[PDB]
Amino acid sequence: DDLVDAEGNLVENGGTYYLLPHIWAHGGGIETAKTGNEPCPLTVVRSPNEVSKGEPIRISSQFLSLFIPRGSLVALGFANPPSCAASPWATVVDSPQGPAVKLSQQKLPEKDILVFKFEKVSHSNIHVYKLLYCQRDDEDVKCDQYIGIHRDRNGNRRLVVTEENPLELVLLKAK
Repeated sequence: DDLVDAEGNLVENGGTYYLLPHIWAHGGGIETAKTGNEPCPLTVVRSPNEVSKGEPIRISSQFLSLFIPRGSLVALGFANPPSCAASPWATVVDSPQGPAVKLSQQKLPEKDILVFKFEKVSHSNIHVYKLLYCQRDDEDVKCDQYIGIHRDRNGNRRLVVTEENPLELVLLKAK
């Protein structure tokens, strides 16, 4: 069983998608914001605008195949990343508030990038996924945490590792 997009078509490996909430009242798509003493927008957030599709995100499987098997590790890359980032890849990095999804000004190894999995949320006609964060040690993988939303002091809806508001997403093909 492969990953399926919001329109019912298989997700294409390396293709670009908007990551939208299943419940549109939860906000819009995925984007970036500058927080703390960041020099540029490195914090990955969900748009507070329910009409916004956010940024196109490239979803790249650990496997060199046309589609994405459901248990595949994936990397999430901004199609149009902020110019200050060293690469387009969003990863989990420690923040002063705890592990959070961010872009980086450092080039990261594959073991820090291929760290996500989409987990199908049991039924609904439209394919809805939670976003797992996976530990890696050599060949071993443990996906025991989720990505969810933490609203900061300034009202940014940050993507963080947490059990608070676990994301449930639909994947809409960008064009």
